Amino acid sequence: CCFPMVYYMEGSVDNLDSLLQCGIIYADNLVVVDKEAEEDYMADAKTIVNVQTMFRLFPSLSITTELTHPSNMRFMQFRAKDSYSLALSKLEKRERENGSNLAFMFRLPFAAGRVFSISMLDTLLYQSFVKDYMITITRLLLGLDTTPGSGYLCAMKITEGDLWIRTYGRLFQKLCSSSAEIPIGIYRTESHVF
Amino acid sequence: VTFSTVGYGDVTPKIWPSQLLVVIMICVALVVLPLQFEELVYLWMERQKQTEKHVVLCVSSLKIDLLMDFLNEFYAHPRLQDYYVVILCPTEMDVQVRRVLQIPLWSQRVIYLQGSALKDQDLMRAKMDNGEACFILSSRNEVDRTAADHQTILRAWAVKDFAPNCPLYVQILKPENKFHVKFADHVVCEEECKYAMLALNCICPATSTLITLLVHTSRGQEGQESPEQWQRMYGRCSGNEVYHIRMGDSKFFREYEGKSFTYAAFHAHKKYGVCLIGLKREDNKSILLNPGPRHILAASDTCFYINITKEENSAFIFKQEEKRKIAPVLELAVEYVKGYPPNSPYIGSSPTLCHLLPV
Amino acid sequence: NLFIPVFLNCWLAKHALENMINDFHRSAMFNQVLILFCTLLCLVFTGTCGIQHLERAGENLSLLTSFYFCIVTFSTVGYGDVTPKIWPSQLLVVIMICVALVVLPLQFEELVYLWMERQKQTEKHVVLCVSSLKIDLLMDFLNEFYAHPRLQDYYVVILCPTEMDVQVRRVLQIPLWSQRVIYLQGSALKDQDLMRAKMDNGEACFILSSRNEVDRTAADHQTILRAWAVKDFAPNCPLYVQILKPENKFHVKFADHVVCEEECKYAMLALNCICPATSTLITLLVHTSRGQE
Amino acid sequence: VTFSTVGYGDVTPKIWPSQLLVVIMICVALVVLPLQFEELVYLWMERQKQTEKHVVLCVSSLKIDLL
Ligand SMILES: [K+]
Ligand SMILES: [K+]
Repeated sequence: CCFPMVYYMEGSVDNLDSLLQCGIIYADNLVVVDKEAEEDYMADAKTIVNVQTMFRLFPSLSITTELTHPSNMRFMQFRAKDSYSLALSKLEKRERENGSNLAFMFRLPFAAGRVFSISMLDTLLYQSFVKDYMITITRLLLGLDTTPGSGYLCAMKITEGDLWIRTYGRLFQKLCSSSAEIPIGIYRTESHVF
Repeated sequence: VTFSTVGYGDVTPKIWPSQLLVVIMICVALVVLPLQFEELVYLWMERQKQTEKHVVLCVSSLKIDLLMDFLNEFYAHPRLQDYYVVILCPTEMDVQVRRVLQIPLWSQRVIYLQGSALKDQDLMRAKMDNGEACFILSSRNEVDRTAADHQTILRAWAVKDFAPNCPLYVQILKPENKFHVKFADHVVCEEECKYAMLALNCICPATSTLITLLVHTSRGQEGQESPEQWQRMYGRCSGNEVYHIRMGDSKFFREYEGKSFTYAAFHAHKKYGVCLIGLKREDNKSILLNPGPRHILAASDTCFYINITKEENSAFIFKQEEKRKIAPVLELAVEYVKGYPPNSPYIGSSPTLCHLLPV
Repeated sequence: NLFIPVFLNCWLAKHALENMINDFHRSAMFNQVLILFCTLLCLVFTGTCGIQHLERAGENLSLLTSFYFCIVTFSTVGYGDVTPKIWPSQLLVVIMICVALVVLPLQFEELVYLWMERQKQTEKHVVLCVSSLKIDLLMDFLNEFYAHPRLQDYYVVILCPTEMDVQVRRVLQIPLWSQRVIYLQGSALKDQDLMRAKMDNGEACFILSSRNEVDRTAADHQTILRAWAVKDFAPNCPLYVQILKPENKFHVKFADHVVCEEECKYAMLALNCICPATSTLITLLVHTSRGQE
Repeated sequence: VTFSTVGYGDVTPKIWPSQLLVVIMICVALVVLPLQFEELVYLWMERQKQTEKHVVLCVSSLKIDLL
């Protein structure tokens, strides 16, 4: 009740009437955390299809979802008549052939942040047997634990006024000389007309 | 040679009483031995219903996707290759789980025990008192997550009661139940991390993807044969992980003793491509992400950096360094109120200073 | 020039082979079978050397003769043309028989354990993906599919997560359908189960909704997922999807052939009200028959 | 009497190539027949799952009290 502009409403992602009442025409993000089988991978069947319906009704809307199984991440935004996304299946099979644990990695929705799986937290716990700091680092980045004097994860847009900084190293130099911020990485976007 | 049915015949009964004795003894053998055999079969039927440095994995139901995730991550490390895994699960072994265990790679490494952490006998069979670590993982398929969290709290208590000096790695579903297993060495609350990452994705796009790749052990070899330039870079950069090293022992950062944190971070990246993201002073136990320019580095600090390879495991690039053998960063440095949310919903909720409504 | 039983050293070579099997294959039960042959070889080879050397004092058996003597012994044939003629040779046969009867069964039980836990083609096939396969659905497909002479060289792979039905099992045991129908327990959503089905080589894939399921939206979601999984794995495989609810029909529009059950059911029922027995007319037309009834 | 393991011995191979042939013939017998036996076991396992004037009793579930 103390937070500004936090509202609630009754409905679901499968009810288009409720979604239009929420303001989905004016929504930057639509986060779906909906929870709903004997065959294991079918547990996400309702969430995948419901999200797919909105992907077709609102193609420009940004939908972020959580899936039980990383194998189901290929079904986030499914273009069956798309040779590129169908070729990604061959790439992921090759990576699975070489024994890579990150085979879902090259799926477009995961790479764009549209999907993540909760099985990753399992890997975080197993990693903690070797990296006792890993849980603490993750929560510090997520802001889950707040230590006085510890930084927070943010993002900066590189607009056309900042292209005179040609490379990522020069951006590291400029940030560390003015605001003392440390770049973790880049979120890159390319033109990929489908 | 008679009861083995070989019957060489070099020595034979040459008189009728001896021949008859062989006949009756053969008949006695064929009517007495089978009765022993059937009793043995009866015992065998009902009977059907290692090394050092092992790890116990306590679950309520083990499915293939959970097992392989553990197996891929656990054995991705060369240090943990001599380790074997005990699975303590009350349920009967899954058919899909059985097939993977039959694989010769996992046949000798994985033992499946049907039992409960709440029975000390099943903890003795798991050798929990000698286990290097115990992993208590909540079941997320269960429709009642409060009930599942209660079972993992009980399992964590049972393991702590039986084997106090065994590091507990607990996976908790609901944040309200997280302070009951605070004693555990490492606790992961699923609901906290899930919703904080989903919220960060709304602020910083693909934060969940960034975190996912970092917490996954990889060598950065994915998509290296890809014709696409973005796939080669993306698969390469996914090999980054977070490592810690004492600064004095660190060839990355030892030259920056007495320099500011941001100075070392920029220059170690410019020189080696490593991202100094945080440090832990020797005085405190708290890890600080980007302490800032006023922070002055010291040899006793533990440096946390992002890099493709561990510094010790990067002994090649230092030898590869020997194969070769903008303002500058300085060495030395209605309106809303700002306050804490009054009613914390649960215990353990870290207080974050937030934009708050005046009323 | 002293006698040393080097032949017993062959047993240790078998042990050195057992620890080999733990690390590299060169086939899970094949290794134990190979081990069983090894201990059989050691059993025979010890028998030949023991009998040949112990008979060196009496009757002076050759190695070839003792090998034949040993083989007919452990096979319990016992011809008796060659027998141990001295007590230490007779005793060695006794202990070798006893050793055989106490070593071989242990290998047999390890074989039995592996066999128990193990218990739990041509070209131009088609895959049939269902959630539960019943005899009515299977025979309808089999009657229609093999009513054509062109598709007689085809075999059918059934990819079904459920365990094979008892009624379905009996029909598959029939020699007509034994060689034509393979039943695979697996999911279209697991690429491994799609590799076992050879979907990348299948002539066609039939994804059929489950109408017995009380939740038809859930069933339609599963078939949409199955159709996507097959399209993702094998893009150049014609999909034949059976959809229950019309609202879910545009999610599988990419499929080559889609049948919506609710549309056709209610349009035919409505036409029966306009044109009597339109459902009967359509039914006979879509059934392959020679008009001999 | 050989393949039945009786081995009377009244007629036995008296030269080496026959003794070898009997040895190899026993070996092929012990490696070919079990494969047929195993196939017989599989068929038997999957197989496991009168007069005049009879009467049929059709029920949905038969219990001992009704029978
Ligand atoms: K790495
Ligand atoms: K990584």
